[PDB]
Amino acid sequence: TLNGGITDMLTELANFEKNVSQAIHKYNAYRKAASVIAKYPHKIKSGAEAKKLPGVGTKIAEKIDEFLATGKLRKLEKIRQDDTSSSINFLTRVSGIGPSAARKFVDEGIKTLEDLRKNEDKLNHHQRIGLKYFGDFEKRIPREEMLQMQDIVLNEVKKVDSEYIATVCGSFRRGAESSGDMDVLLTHPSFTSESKLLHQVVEQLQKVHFITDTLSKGETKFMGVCQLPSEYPHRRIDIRLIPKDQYYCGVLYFTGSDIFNKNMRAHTINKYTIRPLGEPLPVDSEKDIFDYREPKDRSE
DNA sequence: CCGACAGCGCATCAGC
DNA sequence: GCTGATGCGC
DNA sequence: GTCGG
Ligand SMILES: Nc1ncnc2c1ncn2[C@H]1C[C@H](O)[C@@H](COP(=O)(O)OP(=O)(O)OP(=O)(O)O)O1
Ligand SMILES: [Mg+2]
Ligand code: NA
Ligand code: NA
Repeated sequence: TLNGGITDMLTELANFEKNVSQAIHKYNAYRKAASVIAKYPHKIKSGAEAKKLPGVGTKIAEKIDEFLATGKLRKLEKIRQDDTSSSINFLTRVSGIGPSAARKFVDEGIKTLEDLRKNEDKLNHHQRIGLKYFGDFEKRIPREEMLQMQDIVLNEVKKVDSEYIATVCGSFRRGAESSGDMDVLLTHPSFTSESKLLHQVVEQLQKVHFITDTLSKGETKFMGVCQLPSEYPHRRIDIRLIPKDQYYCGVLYFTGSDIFNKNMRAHTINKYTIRPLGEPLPVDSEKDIFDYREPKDRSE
């Protein structure tokens, strides 16, 4: 776009730090810089101009100058042609394979999806599912499909027990036209702070063949795979069982957005409770914590 | 100069 | 067998 | 990598 070349450069640098160098803080640093630049409504003419923005320091300013003068970045060019770094970076696209597993695989010659297929015994359950739905997991989910997925979830949950309260949060609740996955928050009157509710819900969704695979499952959090009945790509779905008195704080947090949660927290609010500067305050709705904006306007 | 940068649920490893 | 650390995703 | 004590 205006600075798409710069933001793509920073994003690519971010991924290298995360996946190859294992520098999570430098990763977030590049992303923060890429984020502020993407929102900047001017054609950047120099690194000095960008350095005025928060999150952009000397090193990135120098990289921008090189980019604006050459149209590329020498360091990135070398990284792209490097077999080891590129293979490590690519393997991290598989769900369940992080920087550690990726580096470990590449060390022993395993560099591609094909290599992963003929090495199945070297992969855990999560990684196998990640390999199986590699393409599907990188697909976006249209809102129309999300609506259909929501129809099934709310219907089956209410069938298990009409006392349940389920809310699909994330970008979908914010009214987005597409979503990366489905985040479902679940609660029940019999479950308050420190009081098999999640299991029965998961089982029912597996019974109607909505949930197809399981990445992780515990007493409060489920991570798995689902698919609409036909063809349809397999989708990532998370289900969290949350106490009733911590439910709406969770709804607020998991609704987002990222910038909104950060802004609302600064102006203590965490995913669980809200406390004065102290003991958790009684919250029975999203409006309550606001009193101490509709999801469609929660971008920042 | 130098520490913070989100924190936690679950799976699986490291070690006793 | 167990506890704690680590990896991972979010 | 950037920010700020
Ligand atoms: N780093 C974070 N800080 C605060 N809240 C976060 C963070 N990461 C995720 N969340 C919360 C806000 C999001 O709405 C909620 C769901 O995470 P996400 O699924 O990443 O939101 P999204 O659903 O808007 O992304 P997408 O549309 O790509 O799935 O989790
Ligand atoms: Mg989401
Ligand atoms: Na700056
Ligand atoms: Na991964």
